[PDB]
Formats: sequence, structure tokens, C-alpha cells
Amino acid sequence: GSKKPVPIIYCNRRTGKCQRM
Repeated sequence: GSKKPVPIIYCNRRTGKCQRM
């Protein structure tokens, strides 16, 4: 989408780890 106003979980392949953004 455009933005993520929700503290949902996201997997950052760059750092090979999922966090909250």
C-alpha cells in the first residue's frame, strides 16, 4: 500500500527479520 498506520508485523528481507513498523 502507501502507508502503514497500523503497528502490524513486517518482514524485512534486507535484515532477514520481522519487526513492528
